[PDB]
Amino acid sequence: EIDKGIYQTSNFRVAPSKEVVRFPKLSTDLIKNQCVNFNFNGLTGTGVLTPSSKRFQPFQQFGRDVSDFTDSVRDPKTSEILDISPCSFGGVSVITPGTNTSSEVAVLYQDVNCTDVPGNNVFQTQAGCLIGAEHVDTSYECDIPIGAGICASYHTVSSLRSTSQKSIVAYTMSLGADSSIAYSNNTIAIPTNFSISITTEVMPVSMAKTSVDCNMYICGDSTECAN
Amino acid sequence: KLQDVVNQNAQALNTLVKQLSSNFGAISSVLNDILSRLDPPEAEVQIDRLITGRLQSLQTYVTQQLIRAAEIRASANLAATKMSECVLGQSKRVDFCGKGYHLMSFPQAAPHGVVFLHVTYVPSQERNFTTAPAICHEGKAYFPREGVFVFNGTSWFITQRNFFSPQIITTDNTFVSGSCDVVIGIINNTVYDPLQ
Amino acid sequence: SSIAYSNNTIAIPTNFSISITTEVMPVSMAKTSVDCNMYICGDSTECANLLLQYGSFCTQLNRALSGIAVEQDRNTREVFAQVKQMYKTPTLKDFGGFNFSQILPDPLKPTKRSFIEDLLFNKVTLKFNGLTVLPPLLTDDMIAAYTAALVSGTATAGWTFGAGAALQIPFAMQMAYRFNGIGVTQNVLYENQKQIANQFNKAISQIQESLTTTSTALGKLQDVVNQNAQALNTLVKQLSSNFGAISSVLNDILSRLDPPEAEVQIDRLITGRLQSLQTYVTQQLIRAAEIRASANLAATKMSECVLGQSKRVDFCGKGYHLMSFPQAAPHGVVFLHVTYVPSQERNFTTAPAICHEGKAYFPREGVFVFNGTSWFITQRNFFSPQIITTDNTFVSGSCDVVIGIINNTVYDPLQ
Amino acid sequence: SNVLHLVQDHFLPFDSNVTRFITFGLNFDNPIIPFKDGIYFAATEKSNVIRGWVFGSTMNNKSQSVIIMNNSTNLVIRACNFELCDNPFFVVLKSNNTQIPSYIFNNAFNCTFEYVSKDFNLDLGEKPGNFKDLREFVFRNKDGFLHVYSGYQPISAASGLPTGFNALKPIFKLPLGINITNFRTLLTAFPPRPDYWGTSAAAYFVGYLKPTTFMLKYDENGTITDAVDCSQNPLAELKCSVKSF
Ligand SMILES: *[C@@H]1O[C@H](CO)[C@@H](O[C@@H]2O[C@H](CO)[C@@H](O)[C@H](O)[C@H]2NC(C)=O)[C@H](O)[C@H]1NC(C)=O
Ligand SMILES: *[C@@H]1O[C@H](CO)[C@@H](O[C@@H]2O[C@H](CO)[C@@H](O)[C@H](O)[C@H]2NC(C)=O)[C@H](O)[C@H]1NC(C)=O
Ligand SMILES: *[C@@H]1O[C@H](CO)[C@@H](O[C@@H]2O[C@H](CO)[C@@H](O)[C@H](O)[C@H]2NC(C)=O)[C@H](O)[C@H]1NC(C)=O
Ligand SMILES: *[C@@H]1O[C@H](CO)[C@@H](O[C@@H]2O[C@H](CO)[C@@H](O)[C@H](O)[C@H]2NC(C)=O)[C@H](O)[C@H]1NC(C)=O
Ligand SMILES: *[C@@H]1O[C@H](CO)[C@@H](O[C@@H]2O[C@H](CO)[C@@H](O)[C@H](O)[C@H]2NC(C)=O)[C@H](O)[C@H]1NC(C)=O
Ligand SMILES: *[C@@H]1O[C@H](CO)[C@@H](O[C@@H]2O[C@H](CO)[C@@H](O)[C@H](O)[C@H]2NC(C)=O)[C@H](O)[C@H]1NC(C)=O
Ligand SMILES: *[C@@H]1O[C@H](CO)[C@@H](O)[C@H](O)[C@H]1NC(C)=O
Ligand SMILES: *[C@@H]1O[C@H](CO)[C@@H](O)[C@H](O)[C@H]1NC(C)=O
Ligand SMILES: *[C@@H]1O[C@H](CO)[C@@H](O)[C@H](O)[C@H]1NC(C)=O
Ligand SMILES: *[C@@H]1O[C@H](CO)[C@@H](O)[C@H](O)[C@H]1NC(C)=O
Ligand SMILES: *[C@@H]1O[C@H](CO)[C@@H](O)[C@H](O)[C@H]1NC(C)=O
Ligand SMILES: *[C@@H]1O[C@H](CO)[C@@H](O)[C@H](O)[C@H]1NC(C)=O
Ligand SMILES: *[C@@H]1O[C@H](CO)[C@@H](O)[C@H](O)[C@H]1NC(C)=O
Repeated sequence: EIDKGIYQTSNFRVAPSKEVVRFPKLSTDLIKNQCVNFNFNGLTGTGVLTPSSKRFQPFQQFGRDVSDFTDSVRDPKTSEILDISPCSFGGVSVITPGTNTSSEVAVLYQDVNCTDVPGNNVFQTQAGCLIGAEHVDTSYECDIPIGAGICASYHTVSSLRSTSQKSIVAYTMSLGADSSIAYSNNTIAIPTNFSISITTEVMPVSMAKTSVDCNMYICGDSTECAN
Repeated sequence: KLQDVVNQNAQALNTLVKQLSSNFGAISSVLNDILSRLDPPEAEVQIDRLITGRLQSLQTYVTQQLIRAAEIRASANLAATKMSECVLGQSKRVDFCGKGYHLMSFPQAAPHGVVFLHVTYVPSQERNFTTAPAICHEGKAYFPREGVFVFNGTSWFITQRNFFSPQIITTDNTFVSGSCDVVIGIINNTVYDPLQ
Repeated sequence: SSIAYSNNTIAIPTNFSISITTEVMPVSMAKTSVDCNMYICGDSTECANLLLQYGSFCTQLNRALSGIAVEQDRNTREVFAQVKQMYKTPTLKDFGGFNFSQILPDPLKPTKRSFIEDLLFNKVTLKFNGLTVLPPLLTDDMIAAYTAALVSGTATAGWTFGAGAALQIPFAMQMAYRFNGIGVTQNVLYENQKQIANQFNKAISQIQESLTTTSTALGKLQDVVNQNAQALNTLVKQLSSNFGAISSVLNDILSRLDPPEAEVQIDRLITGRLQSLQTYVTQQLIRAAEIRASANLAATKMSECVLGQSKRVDFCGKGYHLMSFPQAAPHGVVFLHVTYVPSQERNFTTAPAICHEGKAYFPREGVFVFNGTSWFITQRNFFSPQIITTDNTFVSGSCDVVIGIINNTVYDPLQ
Repeated sequence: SNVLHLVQDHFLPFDSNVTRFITFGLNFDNPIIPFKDGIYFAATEKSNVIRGWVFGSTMNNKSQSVIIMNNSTNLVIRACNFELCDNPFFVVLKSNNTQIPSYIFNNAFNCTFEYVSKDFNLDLGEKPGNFKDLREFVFRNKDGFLHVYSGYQPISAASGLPTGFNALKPIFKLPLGINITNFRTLLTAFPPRPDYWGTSAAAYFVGYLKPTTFMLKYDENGTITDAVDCSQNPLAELKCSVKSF
């Protein structure tokens, strides 16, 4: 049984499409704008291959990042400087109401664009591609945090009248009610009645006092062990 | 909040125990088995790997538990402060003991925690009136003391800021302190003299 | 400094100042998450098979980071979301003469945040291997809406909206009540309203100027960034170190070497990178606890300074607290505290009680001073000499007990 | 692009104690110089006085000696074995500006390395003005590769080596594989008439490379725009510790 929430079930990775290799074996020269297993001059990396912008020094062949990653290359067989970037990789997370309520789920690809994703409607959000959530323009108080101000919930979407689809709806958060109090230069609001309100506040005080003997865990009563 | 600390404790202990049955590069995950299958000179090679693995798991457990304990301690300190300030007294501090204005707090025990029942006074059913900073009666201003000037429609009254008890204005309820000219929004009315 | 204890004299302030001070408090820290296999094995099938042996280090080292992330969101909610009903910014930004234009958002402008918040955002200057930075739940524009609601609410309802229903009140008597809170009386404000408004506008302008220049009095909100990045920096650097192996690149070892001792080398590299991740996670947890404590303090400051008039000494600002305005900033909150500062003291002479006719009169809500000719009673925080009267004083006991009792009359008005 | 890149390597330290070998006015110098783990050679001339170099180990017909002659067209990279003759100076005639044949070596025996550089028409004789031309060469031995890193400066030299900063590019990685221990500057002499000889108003300067740590400031275009020698000063060490300039 699952309870309501986003749960981060696994990761995601986009596989390279075609292998390309060059030399100064044989050469399959260039595939562009796809995750490719490039092999330039004996260096093999899996990354999207794109044209390079900035002007290299004539001797300088490989462009380097601040963290020493290579972000550009020079073709050893043909001559062109190519920008190098990583292929997309995020972590899938399953949004689901409480399994008691329903077995409908939606998925969230936590960084990728909806072009990369391999479920009838998709929603491109700042968090990631949200598949299985019917976007609505109404606003409620947050139920399940996707992020960038949007939260998902289990509500009636009003497909035809209200077909009781109760599908997962992703809506931008409502901060709270809107109140109408006006500034006036000579008016004061004085209460005439009062209420006695009792509330409860819960505070943790202590946790369970645990003891773990090192020898029993590490060596498990072995005489040879512990030396 | 009480259930979550228990859940994190249980998950830490269960992960610790689960980490036991795991080769760390060793041929087996049971010390008994490696001893049986290997002579001590080549048994120590595997046993050292298992010791390193279990030591590292124990260190992770201890470290995380320490940080968690500090958080629990901080919560307890706040609970003690709350008990002292709300239960044994009345607290002027806002939203510290309840929501609204604090009247009493009662303690209740909970498994590894404390529950505070705050009792608060919430104003309600407001009535909106017209009002004046002060009154110029006979060439002198008359500021209120512990109240506000209000006008219900027939006369001006003075009342407390939180409950409407309308009362006639006298010299008892006001102090003069200056002339009528300076005050921005002076309003004309008579101050009733009880002595006269 | 020289301060003389004389058993017969007192110093009474005669003038004052309205001073606004800025306090900067970090609330939240960037929410990052890491996958083991990407960072350690670097997309190799031979690795992440040996990693199964090490058990469940990864579910723990990812769960801890997730716990930090949820805590940061909680901190933001505890701090900003204390307003129940989002009050709209009034059309007029002049309230009894006080200029709230800089603290409230400007309807004409497109930033939707205040000039103060604009400057604060301006000043604080800001795919890798298995590292991601999750977006915070509440956007920079949403917390801006929360703070704008708080400012408008305090400007248009006073102390009330914090506790119970919101009740409107003209800002003049709101400030009058708050002046009455610190001991100074209503008449002082009702007679010095123009002066107080002038000083208030000047103080807000001065804060704006101080933030406007390149002054770096925002370090607290930058260190939480800086150290963060540094940690997120060094982890990546550790991918370039061969922990006693032939090469750092896993594929390099796998290709150059045959599988059996390649396995030993890979195990060395796994141990190094796993140690790296463990250290990083530990540091993040320690930092998060500190951030949580700062946020808890920020939430309490919002609950006491803003939604009411805290009487705690030097809690909100250096002075007697009057009113606080929250403002948003990158990963934190800036409080602007309004404090009443006494100034321009005057020497005086004083006695505990006054003997009128065989009886001792003690002052209530004031002090007995000798302006030079006759005796008066005045409030301690501001010089307003009143004549001595049966109303101002109260009589208790004979004249012999009190030490320092002086001879003067008590004028009863009724007789 | 836009980085401050630390490197421990074999650089010339900032503000070193550098030797000056002068060939100007009346005197000429053709001495041997030690090659200590890499040398930094500055050729400041207007008359193309300095053509090449002789890098060699033993000089007893059993050592491989590299010789380059960057004199107008006749550029040949010839690493060969031969009897080293005492004064194999270049001879560019005064008032005629023609190279007079002089035996750079007594013979040619082994020639373990021979490369023919391309011919380019270039000036050789005495020229007016200041010796504004500074040609910079840094040599490094790694695994039998002599790396040569060269640069050019049109900055003026009224008193000597001027103050400034500029970087040199790695033109050649020549795999000589030979344990070279000696460096001799190839120079031209201008004879007013045979058997009299002379020199133009030029100079060259030899410094020794040392292993230190440098913060190369790699700009957006990939050019080293500035640097710091960490061991030069305490505050230089602190710059390298904070990496900020
Ligand atoms: C405003 O207050 C006055 C004073 O309390 C009210 O007048 C009284 O009304 C009650 C109820 O009708 C009568 O029993 C009293 O006799 C009235 N006072 C006098 C002096 O005659 C008045 O009704 C109030 N008006 C409003 C609109 O609230
Ligand atoms: C309150 O009543 C007094 C007295 O009736 C008003 O004072 C008068 O003000 C007008 C306008 O400035 C003058 O022309 C009169 O000479 C004043 N009379 C006296 C006796 O001073 C005062 O204006 C009234 N206040 C309000 C707010 O109506
Ligand atoms: C208290 O101090 C304030 C601040 O200086 C005084 O207000 C100044 O008053 C002078 C003369 O009245 C003006 O020239 C200034 O422009 C005022 N400045 C401000 C900021 O108000 C005030 O007069 C002082 N009051 C007393 C009783 O000393
Ligand atoms: C409230 O303060 C604002 C900010 O100073 C005032 O707007 C300024 O007005 C002056 C002259 O009118 C201009 O030179 C500034 O450029 C304005 N600044 C901005 C940000 O608009 C405004 O006039 C004040 N209003 C009141 C009623 O006090
Ligand atoms: C000390 O107090 C006396 C008594 O109040 C002051 O004298 C009065 O001053 C006021 C102000 O102008 C006058 O309205 C009164 O008529 C004065 N009364 C008498 C009896 O003269 C005196 O000015 C004060 N002096 C000092 C130095 O504080
Ligand atoms: C205050 O006045 C009373 C009465 O005038 C003083 O009481 C007596 O004053 C006379 C002065 O002639 C003294 O000689 C007596 O010793 C006083 N005490 C008695 C008679 O018991 C009182 O001393 C005065 N206080 C001061 C401080 O002067
Ligand atoms: C599921 O929900 C129904 C209705 O709300 C309730 O009767 C039932 O007890 C729930 N099941 C569990 C396991 O809580
Ligand atoms: C997603 O795709 C759109 C349109 O193709 C593009 O504008 C946007 O930049 C993409 N998102 C990212 C993170 O690259
Ligand atoms: C009186 O104040 C209340 C409280 O905001 C408001 O709803 C009402 O409109 C006001 N009545 C007026 C302005 O006549
Ligand atoms: C403020 O009060 C004055 C009288 O004191 C009045 O003339 C003015 O209209 C009031 N302000 C507004 C906005 O009505
Ligand atoms: C008056 O105050 C000044 C400093 O404010 C002090 O130096 C002096 O001694 C005081 N004199 C009296 C009589 O109080
Ligand atoms: C104050 O101290 C002086 C110095 O000893 C003393 O003469 C005088 O009686 C004292 N007065 C009071 C009221 O304590
Ligand atoms: C790079 O070269 C271009 C072309 O001359 C020049 O405009 C630009 O300023 C250079 N950038 C740097 C950082 O030197």
